[PDB]
Amino acid sequence: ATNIPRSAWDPAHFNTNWSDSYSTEIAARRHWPAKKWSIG
Amino acid sequence: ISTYELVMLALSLQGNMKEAESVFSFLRRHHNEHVTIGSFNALLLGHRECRQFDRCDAIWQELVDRRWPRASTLTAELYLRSIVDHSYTPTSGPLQRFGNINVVEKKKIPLVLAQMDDLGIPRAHLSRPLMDEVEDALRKFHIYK
Amino acid sequence: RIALLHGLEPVANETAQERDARREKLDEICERTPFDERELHTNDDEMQV
Amino acid sequence: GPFFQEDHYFRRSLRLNRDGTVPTAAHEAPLMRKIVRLAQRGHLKAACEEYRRVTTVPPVEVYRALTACCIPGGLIADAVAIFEDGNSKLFYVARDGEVLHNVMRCAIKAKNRVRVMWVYNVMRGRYYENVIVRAEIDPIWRYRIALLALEYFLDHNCAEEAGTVYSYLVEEDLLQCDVHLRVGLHMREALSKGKSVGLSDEVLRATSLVTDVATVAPEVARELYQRHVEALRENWSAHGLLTALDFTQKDDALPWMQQNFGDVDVASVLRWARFYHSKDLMAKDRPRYLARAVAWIELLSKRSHMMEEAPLTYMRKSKP
Amino acid sequence: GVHRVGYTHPSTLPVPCAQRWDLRLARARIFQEYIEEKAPGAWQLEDERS
Amino acid sequence: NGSRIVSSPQRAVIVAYDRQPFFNPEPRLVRVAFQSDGSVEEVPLANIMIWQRRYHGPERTVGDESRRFSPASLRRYIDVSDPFNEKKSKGEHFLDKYEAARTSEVAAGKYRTTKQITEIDQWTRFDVSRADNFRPLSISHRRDYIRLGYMHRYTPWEWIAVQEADQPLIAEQIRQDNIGTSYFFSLNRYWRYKARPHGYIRHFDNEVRDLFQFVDGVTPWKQAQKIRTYWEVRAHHPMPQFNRP
Amino acid sequence: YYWSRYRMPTQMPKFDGPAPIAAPQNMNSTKTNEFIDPIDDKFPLSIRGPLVRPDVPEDQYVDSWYVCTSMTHHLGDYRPWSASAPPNAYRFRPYNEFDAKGREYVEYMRQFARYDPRKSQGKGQKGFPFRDAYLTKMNEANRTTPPPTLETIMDRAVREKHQHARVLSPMQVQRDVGRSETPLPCAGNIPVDRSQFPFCWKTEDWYEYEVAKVRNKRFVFENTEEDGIHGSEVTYKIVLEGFWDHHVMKLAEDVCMFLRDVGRQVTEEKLVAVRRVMEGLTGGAFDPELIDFFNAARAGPFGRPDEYDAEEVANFVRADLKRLEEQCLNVINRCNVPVPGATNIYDPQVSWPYVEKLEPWVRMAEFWTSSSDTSFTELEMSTAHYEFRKYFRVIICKLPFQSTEFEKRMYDIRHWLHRQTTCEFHTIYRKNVIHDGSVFPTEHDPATPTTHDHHRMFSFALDWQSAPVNRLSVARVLEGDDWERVAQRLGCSVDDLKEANPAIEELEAGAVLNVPGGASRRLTSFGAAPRVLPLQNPNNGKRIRTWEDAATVLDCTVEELQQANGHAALTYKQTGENGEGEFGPSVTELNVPLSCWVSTAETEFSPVELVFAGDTFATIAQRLRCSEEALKKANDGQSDLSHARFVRVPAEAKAPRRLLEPQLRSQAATDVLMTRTIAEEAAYGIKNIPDLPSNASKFPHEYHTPTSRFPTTPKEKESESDWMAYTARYLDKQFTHPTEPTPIYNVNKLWPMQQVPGKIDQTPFEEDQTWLLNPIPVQQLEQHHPEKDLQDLPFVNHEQFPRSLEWTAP
Amino acid sequence: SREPESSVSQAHITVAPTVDECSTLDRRWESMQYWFNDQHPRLVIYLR
Amino acid sequence: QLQSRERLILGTHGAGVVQH
Amino acid sequence: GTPDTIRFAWESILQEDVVRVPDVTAPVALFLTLVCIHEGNRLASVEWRESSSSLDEGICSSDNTQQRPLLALLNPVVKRRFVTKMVEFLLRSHSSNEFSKLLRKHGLHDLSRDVALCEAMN
Amino acid sequence: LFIFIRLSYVPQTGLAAMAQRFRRRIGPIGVESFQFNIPTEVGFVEHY
Repeated sequence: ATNIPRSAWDPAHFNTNWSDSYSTEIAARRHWPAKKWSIG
Repeated sequence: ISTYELVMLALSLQGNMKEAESVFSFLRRHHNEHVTIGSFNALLLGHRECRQFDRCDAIWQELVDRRWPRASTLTAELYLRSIVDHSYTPTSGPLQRFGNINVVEKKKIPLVLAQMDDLGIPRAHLSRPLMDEVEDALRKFHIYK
Repeated sequence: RIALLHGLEPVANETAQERDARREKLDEICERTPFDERELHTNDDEMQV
Repeated sequence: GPFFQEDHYFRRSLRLNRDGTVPTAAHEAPLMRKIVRLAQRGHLKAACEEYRRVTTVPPVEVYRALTACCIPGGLIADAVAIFEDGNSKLFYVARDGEVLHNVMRCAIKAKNRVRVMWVYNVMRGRYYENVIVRAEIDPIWRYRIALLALEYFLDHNCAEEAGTVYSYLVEEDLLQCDVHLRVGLHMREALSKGKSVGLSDEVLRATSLVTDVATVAPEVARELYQRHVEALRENWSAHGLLTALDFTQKDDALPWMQQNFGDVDVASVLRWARFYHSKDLMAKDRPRYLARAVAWIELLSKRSHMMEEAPLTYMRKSKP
Repeated sequence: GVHRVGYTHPSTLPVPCAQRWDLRLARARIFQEYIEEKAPGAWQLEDERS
Repeated sequence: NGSRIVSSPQRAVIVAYDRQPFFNPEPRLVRVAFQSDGSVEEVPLANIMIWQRRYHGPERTVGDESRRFSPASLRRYIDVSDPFNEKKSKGEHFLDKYEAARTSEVAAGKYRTTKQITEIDQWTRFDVSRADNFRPLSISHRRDYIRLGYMHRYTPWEWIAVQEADQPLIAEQIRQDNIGTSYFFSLNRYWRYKARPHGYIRHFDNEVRDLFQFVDGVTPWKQAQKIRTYWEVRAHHPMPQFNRP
Repeated sequence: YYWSRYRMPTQMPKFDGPAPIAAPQNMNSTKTNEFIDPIDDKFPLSIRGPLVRPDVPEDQYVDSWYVCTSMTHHLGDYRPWSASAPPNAYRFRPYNEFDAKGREYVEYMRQFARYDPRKSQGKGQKGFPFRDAYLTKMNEANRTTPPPTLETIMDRAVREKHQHARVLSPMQVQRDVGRSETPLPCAGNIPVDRSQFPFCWKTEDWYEYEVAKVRNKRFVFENTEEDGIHGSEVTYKIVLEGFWDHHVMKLAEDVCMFLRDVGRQVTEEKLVAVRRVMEGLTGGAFDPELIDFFNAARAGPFGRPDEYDAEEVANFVRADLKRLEEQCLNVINRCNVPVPGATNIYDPQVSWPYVEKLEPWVRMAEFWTSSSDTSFTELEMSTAHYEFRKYFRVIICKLPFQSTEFEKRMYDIRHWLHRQTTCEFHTIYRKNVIHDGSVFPTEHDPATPTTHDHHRMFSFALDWQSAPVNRLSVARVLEGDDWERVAQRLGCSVDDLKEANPAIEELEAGAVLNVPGGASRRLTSFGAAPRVLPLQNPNNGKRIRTWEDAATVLDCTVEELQQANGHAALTYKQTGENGEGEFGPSVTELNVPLSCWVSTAETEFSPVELVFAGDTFATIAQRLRCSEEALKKANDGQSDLSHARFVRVPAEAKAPRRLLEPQLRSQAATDVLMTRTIAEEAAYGIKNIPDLPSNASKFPHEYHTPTSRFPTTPKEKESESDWMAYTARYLDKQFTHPTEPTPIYNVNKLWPMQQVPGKIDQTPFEEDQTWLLNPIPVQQLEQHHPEKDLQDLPFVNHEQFPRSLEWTAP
Repeated sequence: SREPESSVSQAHITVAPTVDECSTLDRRWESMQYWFNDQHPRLVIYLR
Repeated sequence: QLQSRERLILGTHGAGVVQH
Repeated sequence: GTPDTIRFAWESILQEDVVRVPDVTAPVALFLTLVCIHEGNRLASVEWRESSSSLDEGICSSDNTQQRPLLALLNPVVKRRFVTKMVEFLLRSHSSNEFSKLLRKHGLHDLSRDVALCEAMN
Repeated sequence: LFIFIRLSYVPQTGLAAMAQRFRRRIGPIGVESFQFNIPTEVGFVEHY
């Protein structure tokens, strides 16, 4: 039908769960502190 | 049936596809044995009018699926003219640096002709002005091995 | 959970009489059926009470 | 290139001579005789194994026979391929009306609505063949193939596509090529005797066709009226749409018919539906012709569809 | 042992049944299989490593 | 009956399921218990329907629990020695009594481990040249395209459209078919547009009959006569025959 | 120029510095390594540890080309080990349950527990059950579970009854020291099945299992009719080839998201279509084409032809469309499920489509580096191994319906693909191939049997035609014919012959009739009869003299007479009455070409039938498909058959035996090849030419045909068959039993090698002596295989394209 | 502007019987969940 | 299920993140 | 007693991948229902042959049935009144470590060591 | 049960004519008693 599909421009087709470009590649490269424990 | 198909064709030359496809819904859901191809023609004309060149192709493949009713040569002309008007429909400025893109919507045209050959609607039984752009597209996007 | 459980889901083409019949139907079991506590999920910065 | 020796060897020989003719040679004539004789006998694979030795171009009759053999078995596939091998590949030798007629027959016996239309499509041609390569088809052959297409389709109830082919019939005004073939023959009789000839409505109504087709007028019209009044009684029935057919007035039947379904020429529908596989129904199976030409007029005439519509139901409009 | 390859018709047995050499012949007909006849019976080696 | 006989949709609820690709192979038998009386049987996920609540997300079947807004939108704080608040008292304990007071608890470690939220991750040049996780409709605006250090992760729709249009479509990509296979002609079709068999000799059946015919048509016995065997000449050795050892 | 792309936008680095700290600037005798970092290396390992690149999932690094280093495909942007694992994943395991071999084998045991054989069909090596589990199930002696030793029962009992303490299974004994191992393992009560575990099996089980697994790799019907993920109609496996696996790892993500957005739209289109179609299905929504296709059958299930209306086909098409929508919406649901956060394209169960890895083509090659011409040793020691890699990825779109428009959208990724990356499209699409009656007949065996001679070498091209058989679909009417007599002659029903010849009402002589394919007595073209050409009646009334005479009386071309006629061509001299009697038949008759032959019943269908052993005329009618009364009428009225050896089958038979194999190539189409050798053999009188000397068998090992094969079978004695016949003829000439009493059936001693009957053969030997003591040679010269011989050696193994070695050809 | 075509099963769905869905109830080919639905059973409508 | 989507995601030009 | 075409149509119906029960019209529906009613009046076990809770009881065999709530069916306002008079009887009847231990093994250690108090007070 | 084998057994002609009409399954669909409609699987590569 449309050579450029619907789901890409359609705001009605916009993901309620579109988790964006910097979001995951930022919250991923973190490493939460290795010292949660006083001893370990 | 002529009244319902003219309901559709009047809405289709009005531009009110949101009402024409509604008529078609009532029909398909109630009297599909009484839907002929002139009503699908009303759709392929009205979506062409409202530039809904996605719904146009949707119903063309719908009809390639449902080979009942058979697509009159007017319907093949309708859809091909839709695709050519659409492939001349030009994109925006942020898209128009490298070329006029919807020229690619002139790629299905040969596949349209294949589905015509398989639906039994002779391509020579078109218009010559429309066959002008279509022979152009066949030397544009079409090649033999 | 209980609504899909016994199948009291809302219906696309349902009318008002069926709607409120189903409503008072589900009210009967919900108000009488235990409320599930393991589902009680504490979100961000929420107090677990 | 990929195909270098074959393509350039083909084209460095075997070209159309300025006489406009196709390259038919000397050493391929006996092999062409072998092919045409075998295929006419019906030995399809034998003729095909021999065709496998066609080095130069075959004359058109070789394709005529190699497609002709396919008719009884219904080899639409083998037949379409025999057509395409000369069509556009061998200077369009295969683009001749009788080869198209054979392949159309195969489409009939294989029961192929889409192959009937493909063959009518090659018949219609385009500019490239019809003008550049000048492989056109004689208008009488155009008409014979078009009548075969209509005779297939309106016998196969394919109303939309039959109406399409008849649309081209109307466009070319070959509706009357039947009677005109009849008069051209009648006059090849008069001229062969040595008598001068004449072209007018007189010879038109004078051919046997409209003489015998004007007598069936009450028979066809009564049937048409009765079919559409019992259909409405079936499905409202106090009135019909159909105008007054003057029953006992056996004269005003066909003019009443054209006033009733003026979208098509019943003069040509009745003179087409007369023959039923080379069998004159109007001499032998006259009720068959009656229910045959009636089916044909009811399908070719779009107005017939209107007054044969069903009672649908009425959708009330709506607001949120 | 030195056994004569014998094959009895589907007519001699008091129950007819399609016999396996005839099936071999039907298969070497369908898929154009050359039947090498000097193929000795004592040489049905298979490539163990493979 | 052959491996199953399957029926209409009938409501159920899951009482036992394993996400493990080992505990739950292909296909993943959903051990379910239906709504009629609670009959427990294993029916795979092919015969299950979920009440989607959204058309997109990976888990459509749970809602969208809205969370509390913060007017201090960038002023939140997160302890990191325990991010997940696992170190808290949810109930007063019987060991709560021996608790030495907040005296000498000088630097209550959580108060000195909590971070404002901005701190945990940095917006580094990878984030300033970060490439997208979708097919961008156009990057004309991308004046940071190449000199600034960016390259798209996915060719944009626009340049895909250019690359589709600029070039044709081969007619041998459609594979229409309504007639069937032509058993007799299509293979013996014209010698130019012929189906050259390829591979072994055992596929050249027409050409080989042809080769026999040509070779007999040219090669005379008055030429193939003299051609000797090895034995027909070896015959005249003083020892033409001696058994191998 | 083309040298101007090689320009530059800065100013250069200026060599205005001194050597950095501890750079190896050459003093007198410092052995200098320019490469090693002068500080960061000598910095002790007690501090720094042996890391030379971050501790981070190795799939983030790529081994550089030309640089003995390793760089990361994302340019130094890192994601730590804990991004390559589930949250809090134990040892960063995929599922915290088991390790790399624990997962696979828990899974094998589970797949076996849910294994179904009627479900395994049509699947490749995936439907193959557990090799060890299926085998331990298959074993015989594992059917019995040995009990515990009675001493062990007494021992456990002296502990439990007498000694008043319970014995525990190892999973129950608390081996722990400080904390109590409670709860105990729930396995503390598993049974013991010698039929399940331990894994015991037999060897033919192992072998047949593994080789069957191996051979059935390809036999994958990828388009089943399953629900959801295993259901498809057209499988496009686009295998993208790239020089670097990171190129194709990201390329496949690009194309997989492109085609997920495509496939989503194309099934959104097809799905709205299907929905609006299924929308209003009832007895008032249907086509005549579909009824005429639903009811184009001569008989069905009720013992009577089925009439399918608009509604019996309505439920059919609605069930089908329910199936298609279920599969389509399963697709779309897989097409929305991958999100930027946790998209897993290496598992289809989550995503449509899924990028299947393909093991890379890898061309490791030893090669010298030195050009020393004197020493081979110093070339050898210089051997460097280098690899031409070419990795791939396979995108599997299993779409349940072929959409040429989507395929159009797929083909032009062939252009927007990335750099040094290409695409092979595998399409596996369901089709319809018709089997059909006239042309591909399921007739009885012929009368004449096609022995091994008809399938010899080059018989594939000389002795056979290219099937199918051309059957003369035009039948000539006999003079005194009837309407039902031509049907009783052609094996058709009268009305079906009417309907395949619907242009006639009453049959006149000399006409041609279209043979319906439903006819069972249709004759092959050019029947087996060499047509006669007698010189009894010319127009002269005495003899036919010239040559073109036969051209006209036979209706052929002159080169079909003068080719087919070799002998008479040299005896007639265009006159004939100078025909020399050395070739008798050629002067009195001129042998007809095969091209003008004619076929009829007595040359095509067999007049005679073989009698079985237990054949009653009831069974003869049941076989040759006529009436027992017709058989007793055309068989001189015989009663019992064991008193005959043939049977006359009258032409009333609908399914008659044919006289020769209808596909066989008649010898005439081969004489017309050997014409000039035929002509010269006739003209030069070669009675024969011997191929071997007359004493050929006196010397066994000199004369070995390029066909001759080993072990060379010995010449047979009288009755060496078995021990009963051996003692009967050879030891006790007066023994009671003729031979070991033999089943009247077939003993395929030579198993499974189907061997030529009438050929005296050996079986594969038993005693390991006869191979030592046979005359069998060893493979001395080069070692060829007809396919491998293209590559000419192992070391120089050639390949046309860099395809994967695990390539699953469509 | 057209919505994203819902993934909802319009085929397996149990929908409220309109007067113009029961005006044809004696004619439709449906399954036994359609006839034996708990919510709007349709066999009881047919038998009444 | 974004609230007031018919004015925000559909008809608010800048997706509700951009202030014009 | 039935032509082989019907059994062969049956094996052809069955040898599929996912065979589906096709939809029916209501005459056919009710017909089959009544068929099976009469048939389930035959094929049932005696405990299900007269009074059962569903049509395939006494017929379906390997059914993993989940039937543990027997007291939960009871109106819990009666079970409160039930245990109020049962557990105090237990508490005053015997003194052991056979209720403290059960509380401890189900985890109720707070109640368990205190049950030990009343078990020493017994 | 005979009603069932009626509701369910789709003759090969109907199966092929449904899958060609609505699933665009290519290849002709035969109506003569000879023609056996066989759904096969054709696999090939198209490397450009």
